[PDB]
Amino acid sequence: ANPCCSNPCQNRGECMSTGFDQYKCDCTRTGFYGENCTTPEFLTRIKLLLKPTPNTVHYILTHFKGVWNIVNNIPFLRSLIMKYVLTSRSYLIDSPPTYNVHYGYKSWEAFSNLSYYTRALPPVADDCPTPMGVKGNKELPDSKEVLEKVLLRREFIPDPQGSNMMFAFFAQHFTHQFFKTDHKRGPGFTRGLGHGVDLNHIYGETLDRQHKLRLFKDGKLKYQVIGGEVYPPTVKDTQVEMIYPPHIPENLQFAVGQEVFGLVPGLMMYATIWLREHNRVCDILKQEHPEWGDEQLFQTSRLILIGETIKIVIEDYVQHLSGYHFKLKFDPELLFNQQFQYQNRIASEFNTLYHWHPLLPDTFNIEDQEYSFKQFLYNNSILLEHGLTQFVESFTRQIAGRVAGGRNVPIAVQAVAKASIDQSREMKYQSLNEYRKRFSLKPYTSFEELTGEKEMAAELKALYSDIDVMELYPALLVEKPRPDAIFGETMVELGAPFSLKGLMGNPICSPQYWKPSTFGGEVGFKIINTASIQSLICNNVKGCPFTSFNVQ
Amino acid sequence: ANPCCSNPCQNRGECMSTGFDQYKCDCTRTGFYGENCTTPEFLTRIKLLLKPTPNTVHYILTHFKGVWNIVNNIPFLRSLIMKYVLTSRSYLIDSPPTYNVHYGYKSWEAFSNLSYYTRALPPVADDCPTPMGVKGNKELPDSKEVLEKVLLRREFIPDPQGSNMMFAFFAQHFTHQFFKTDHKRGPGFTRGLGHGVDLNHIYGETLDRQHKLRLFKDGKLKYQVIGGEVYPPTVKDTQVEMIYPPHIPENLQFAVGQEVFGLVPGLMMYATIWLREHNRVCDILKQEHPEWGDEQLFQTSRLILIGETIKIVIEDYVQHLSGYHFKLKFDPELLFNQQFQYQNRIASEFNTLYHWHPLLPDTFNIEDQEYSFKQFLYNNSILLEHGLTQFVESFTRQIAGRVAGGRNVPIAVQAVAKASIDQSREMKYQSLNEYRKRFSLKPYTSFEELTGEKEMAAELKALYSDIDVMELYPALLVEKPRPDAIFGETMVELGAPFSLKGLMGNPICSPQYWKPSTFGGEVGFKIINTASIQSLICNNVKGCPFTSFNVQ
Ligand code: HEM
Ligand code: HEM
Ligand SMILES: *[C@@H]1O[C@H](CO)[C@@H](O[C@@H]2O[C@H](CO)[C@@H](O)[C@H](O)[C@H]2NC(C)=O)[C@H](O)[C@H]1NC(C)=O
Ligand SMILES: *[C@@H]1O[C@H](CO)[C@@H](O[C@@H]2O[C@H](CO)[C@@H](O)[C@H](O)[C@H]2NC(C)=O)[C@H](O)[C@H]1NC(C)=O
Ligand SMILES: Cc1cnc(NC(=O)C2=C(O)c3ccccc3S(=O)(=O)N2C)s1
Ligand SMILES: Cc1cnc(NC(=O)C2=C(O)c3ccccc3S(=O)(=O)N2C)s1
Ligand SMILES: CCCCCCCCO[C@@H]1O[C@H](CO)[C@@H](O)[C@H](O)[C@H]1O
Ligand SMILES: *[C@@H]1O[C@H](CO)[C@@H](O)[C@H](O)[C@H]1NC(C)=O
Ligand SMILES: *[C@@H]1O[C@H](CO)[C@@H](O)[C@H](O)[C@H]1NC(C)=O
Ligand SMILES: *[C@@H]1O[C@H](CO)[C@@H](O)[C@H](O)[C@H]1NC(C)=O
Ligand SMILES: *[C@@H]1O[C@H](CO)[C@@H](O)[C@H](O)[C@H]1NC(C)=O
Repeated sequence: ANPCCSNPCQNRGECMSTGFDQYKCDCTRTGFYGENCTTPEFLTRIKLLLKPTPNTVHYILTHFKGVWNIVNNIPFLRSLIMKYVLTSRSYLIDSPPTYNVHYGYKSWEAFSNLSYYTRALPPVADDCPTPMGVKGNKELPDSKEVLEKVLLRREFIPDPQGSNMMFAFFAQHFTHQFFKTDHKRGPGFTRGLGHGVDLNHIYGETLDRQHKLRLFKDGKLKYQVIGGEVYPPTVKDTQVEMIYPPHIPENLQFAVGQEVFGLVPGLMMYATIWLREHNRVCDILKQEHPEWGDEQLFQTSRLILIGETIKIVIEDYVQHLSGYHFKLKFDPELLFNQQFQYQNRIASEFNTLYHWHPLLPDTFNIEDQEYSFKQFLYNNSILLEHGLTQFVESFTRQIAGRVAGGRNVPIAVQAVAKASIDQSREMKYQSLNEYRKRFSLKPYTSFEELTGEKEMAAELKALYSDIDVMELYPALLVEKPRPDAIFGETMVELGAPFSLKGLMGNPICSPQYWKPSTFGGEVGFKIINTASIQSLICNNVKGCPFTSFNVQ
Repeated sequence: ANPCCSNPCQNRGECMSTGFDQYKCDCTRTGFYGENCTTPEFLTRIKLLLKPTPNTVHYILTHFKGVWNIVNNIPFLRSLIMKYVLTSRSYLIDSPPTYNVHYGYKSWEAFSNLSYYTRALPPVADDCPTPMGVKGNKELPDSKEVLEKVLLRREFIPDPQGSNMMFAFFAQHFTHQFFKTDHKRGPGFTRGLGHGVDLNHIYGETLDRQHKLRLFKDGKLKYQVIGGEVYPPTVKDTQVEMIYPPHIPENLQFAVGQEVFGLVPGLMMYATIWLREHNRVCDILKQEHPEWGDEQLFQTSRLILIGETIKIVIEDYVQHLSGYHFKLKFDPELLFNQQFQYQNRIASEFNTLYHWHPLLPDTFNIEDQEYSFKQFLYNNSILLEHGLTQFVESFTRQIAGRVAGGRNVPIAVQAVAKASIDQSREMKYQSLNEYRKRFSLKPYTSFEELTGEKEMAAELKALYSDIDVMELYPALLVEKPRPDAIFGETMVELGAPFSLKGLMGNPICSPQYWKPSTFGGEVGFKIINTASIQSLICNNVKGCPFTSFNVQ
């Protein structure tokens, strides 16, 4: 019924109904005009001939390594390239945010209600003839059928970029501070009201939780010493709610910021490392400021760890997955003379694309042992048995799975991969091609072009009929990877701008925050600016074991 | 004890303790260096020798009528000048925000907790020897004494600028959407989580309250007809909580967005006008979009009214209190190529300086009647008796009281003016001169330079002894006003930046919002852009009576 169901507005034009069977396209500031904002202005014609494709740019960043090695060693040259890539990755995100699962038009409710994930593309209206709007059939192909045919893992396909379990678990741990779906409400709702990197997965979402986690001495978090090693406190000791199955003994119910971090020992490992990191910084700050109270030590350390997190995420985590020869740089100063909004809102699509479950192995290898999922899940005994050092050493050695390329979702979490598909439909996601146009990519003209092969393509062809009906979530997982890369084109081009706004949009990056006195002075500022995944592990894990996000 | 108690760091440098009896100034990006950030850098002396004083600028804006009349009728020039005021007023407010009542240093608690008012200056530390830091006596002079001797009104002092009661009530009605102190928590806490122009004073702070106030047909608000006139609904009809003395009959308990608006017929006047305006826009929108449902009609109307509000606030309200001959202009497009943060946090000091109770007359004059405060307060019968048209005609004629210049606070609200003193101290506000310095104003060298006279001046001298202990709030009401103006220098120079952030920081002013489709097309857009206090009253008040913020 709705005349905007076909999404006729192109180039980010906005559709608005003007009657029961007529629409209008607001082409304001798009660089295009006409009934569907398709005919381009003069200056835009120039842009479209001067800008290279993402793949073109990806090739350059992944080749000419000898050249990039020269760039990386000339500070001013490195800063200027980083400056460019920063601002080029910026025009794509609505900030302040716009739509959400309940609002396909901008509303104050959509802007003001922090309980919703935001939305890169508005939902397909409820009164549309087909799930993707007008194209395709009345009902979408069976999620089970999609899942079993092109997503499930036959045999393990290792990531060619060599991502390890330190990478996979860091990904899960890091992202789960802002991907926290409130299932009571629905899939388009979040419990992470910070909408970014606030480290609530360490400190708790609410004040009441943070206080129960706090020692209230020297600014530290409560902790216990098992054997001679520092571990999170228990639920029994702190009364902070954690999600554990009932058969788990009270002495193994470790209590941390995020309620769900008992699920995986790989999560608990990072929670443990970061807990030690917080208290280590507390000692450093106390030594610098013997006049400080508990509250200021706690607050300042938190700001520093927020800083370390952003640093490590950009210069180690994203550095690895990007595969770029260019050496990325965390430096808020690069934005101080640029137009940029120091705020962020977590997009539902960011959450959806970040379901990187194929990363997981069939078994978890920690020294001698090979644990299955059922042995691993909710088992913190394993962390105690092997200790932090063995965990880091083992995780650094174990290869993770490829995400794109299709058929790599471990069977153990098949219900999750299915849920991602159904909840995407439930939230009325537009099609894959709709999202590609929205992030300035050319739409796939066939299923074979998407996969880069033939068997999965034909398998999808018979399910979806039309390529413009292909769904976003299954696509990125089945998408033809870049050469020897973990991710395909759509994954990177969607995830990058979302991620940037997450890290860079943090208030500590704003000019009035990014100064030494914010962070207790020069030594605290130095902690943020010299942080790395290796230093994080080296300062808090006994023996200073080597680590990286890739297999050596 | 705290070595930063004396506020040693100048030019917006940040003080930090480096021990028990030592400190350090963070001069980052201040344009100054040295121990106390006082010796200017080279480029800084230029700026200092090239910028005029606020008084110099105010002079030029309030004189040369003839020249401004030419500028006003050259859209190019007018727009160019507006852009320049817009930016010259936007380097003063910390955005994202920083300090609050509980945090004299930056912390994640102060940033993320939306229940606090933010603070333009950090609070004086608790362990400081004196309320102002180190200057003055152990205890501040009796607030009752300061109240009586320099604040309370002897006889009514009219505003030379000719501000009327339409202005006074508009100031009270408008600002009370973002000045909503949660007295359960303390004076440093707000109930206005939107922290700006969200029109919650019409639609309610929460969803539950909003839905109770809605008619759920044609996007409209609930209302009743008394006589032949449209009034807000009642408490029995909507079940929304209102504040009313127990003797108020049920049929007079009017339910509006702000729970306190039933205490003043003046407030109830604007609540009624704005309620009518919303429903009016619903009629227009439904006509344009017969295919739209109740929800979209309501949300779009709300966005349009927010826009109308900002438009009227800038070009009528602020236009009048400014006294500028230059025609101010509401145009978000003027910021699009500038650096500007589309966000806002309501400062405690903005709240304090906006206590304009001297505006209130001794009696409220509606036609033949002259009501006292007792007769006026919580008396909605007065509104029903006379009607809206007469309210408008009368309040347009009645002069408001001068705010600066001392001794003009009506006795009926002496407890209010005193509370502003007590609560300022309770919130550990820094001194007047500190705030002047903070906002690039030269410190007053004597109590007589502050007041411009001698009797109040000496009166304050015997109370505060040193002018560097003069408190912010009483100073604003006792300050030497600009020539025949309602306000003094300090009032305007603190008020402007805060007010700007509040208005222009609204999300509807962001590039992605400021377009026709956001407001239902060119027609809804046109309602914002042609809005005025006169058209607001003309469209919604029977007989379309003349109105302005100035006595004719
Ligand atoms: C042993 C390892 C893992 C297990 C058992 C697991 C299992 C699950 C389950 C059951 C859910 C749905 C829970 C719910 O919605 O309440 C989920 C969601 C999710 N998973 Fe995993 N997962 C694992 C590893 C990972 C990894 C390595 C990533 C890397 C990015 C990841 C990304 C996500 C994301 C982004 C969500 C959505 C979370 C939300 O919105 O609340 N997971 N996972
Ligand atoms: C008949 C007229 C008025 C009366 C009886 C009145 C009375 C009061 C009272 C009793 C309070 C304290 C409320 C509380 O502590 O809970 C207050 C606060 C305040 N007043 Fe007024 N006032 C009037 C007019 C005005 C006007 C014309 C302005 C112009 C700006 C104004 C500005 C304010 C502000 C900004 C607050 C702080 C509000 C908050 O934080 O909740 N008032 N007034
Ligand atoms: C915003 O800050 C306020 C002030 O601390 C927080 O309020 C307190 O909450 C704790 C329990 O969590 C109570 O014990 C205190 O009495 C509260 N303070 C009061 C009543 O002034 C509030 O929790 C913060 N808001 C959020 C959302 O964290
Ligand atoms: C954000 O929007 C959600 C969705 O409407 C609101 O949740 C509804 O709130 C009402 C109360 O007014 C409840 O009756 C419903 O059960 C809620 N629905 C869902 C799906 O949760 C929520 O109240 C809004 N948040 C704010 C702060 O206004
Ligand atoms: C699946 C993902 C693909 N890409 C990701 N993120 C980036 O590509 C990305 C960042 O996250 C980012 C962070 C800080 C500054 C700049 C960048 S980036 O240029 O957007 N880029 C590498 S996540
Ligand atoms: C007591 C007050 C004194 N001044 C006030 N506000 C202004 O002076 C002011 C605005 O509020 C504002 C609004 C929108 C755009 C620009 C301006 S302003 O230049 O900061 N100015 C007149 S409030
Ligand atoms: C209007 C109510 C006046 C408050 C009563 C206390 C007055 C004490 O104050 C005195 O009042 C006189 C009156 O103008 C002034 O001449 C004095 O300077 C002042 O000190
Ligand atoms: C605009 O889109 C409609 C609907 O998809 C299509 O039928 C029409 O041909 C397009 N018109 C123009 C001028 O591009
Ligand atoms: C949990 O892990 C421990 C590791 O010591 C293992 O012995 C045990 O079998 C596991 N429990 C389950 C239920 O798999
Ligand atoms: C800096 O300020 C302190 C505190 O007011 C003062 O004692 C000191 O003399 C100042 N130092 C300089 C170099 O101005
Ligand atoms: C209420 O207002 C009426 C006029 O409508 C007035 O006569 C009466 O005195 C007022 N009530 C009080 C308690 O002052």
